[PDB]
Amino acid sequence: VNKKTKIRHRNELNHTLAQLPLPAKRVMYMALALIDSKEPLERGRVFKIRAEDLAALAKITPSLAYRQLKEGGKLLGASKISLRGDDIIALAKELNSEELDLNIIEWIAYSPDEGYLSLKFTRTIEPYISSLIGKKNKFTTQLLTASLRLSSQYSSSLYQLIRKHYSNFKKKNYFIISVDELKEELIAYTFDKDGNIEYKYPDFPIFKRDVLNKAIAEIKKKTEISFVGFTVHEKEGRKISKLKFEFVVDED
DNA sequence: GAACATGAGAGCTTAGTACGTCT
DNA sequence: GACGTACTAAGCTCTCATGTTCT
Repeated sequence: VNKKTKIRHRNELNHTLAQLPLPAKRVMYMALALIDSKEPLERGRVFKIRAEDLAALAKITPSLAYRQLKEGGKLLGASKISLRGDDIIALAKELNSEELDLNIIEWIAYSPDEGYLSLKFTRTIEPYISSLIGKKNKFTTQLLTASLRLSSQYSSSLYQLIRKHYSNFKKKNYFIISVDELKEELIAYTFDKDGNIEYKYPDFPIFKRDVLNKAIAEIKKKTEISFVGFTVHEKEGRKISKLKFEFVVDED
């Protein structure tokens, strides 16, 4: 509601959001837009989400919004909370003979002639939006309208990460991160039938070009984040190990 | 040489459009 | 409005290719 709206969730939830296909992502943020982040949820609480509002907010033709809503709804239905793994120690305790379920969604339905979707969260997810207001750094806040406009898995993830690291509330913010921790943050990876990781742009200069730049481009182009740059932070002999990202944000 | 920065693009998937339709 | 259809732009992942520097 309105265009300077903010959504807020526990840091522990970032990875789950990053995993979501763009459409589900979209419906998820809309749902959060509807939430007073500081209070509990009525538990038996239903969220109508309207393609109309999506469209207006994401600057997308309504036709698409209808599609994306319906589809995002399906996908969200399937989606689970991605927890790893001592972070699961937290959750278990927080939430306390019955079982642990990691679905984001308890119930969901599009209304085919009616231009909207309805939705109900599971108790599990609740602690990730009902959120005793300190300590400030347990949380990520972002701008709903930026979140919605992004249209790239990498773009979004980067935007979130940056936001996650937006502590100062004044001019120049920055952070250090390792290439792989980044790739993990961006979901620039896969697996397959063997267990372990498989990174997506194995040789950096190609990664930098096909992911980091394109990404940085679009953020600058579609968001409040005014400047974003990054530099090699530490040696690594010849190879590249850690980047320092800097960024300023428009308070407008 | 082993690491980077660049770029054109192949081949294939997804995000987006215009536009007709019908109370 | 709330689509469905039919098409285009844009996005993804990896590969050839031309060149530069590191330390």
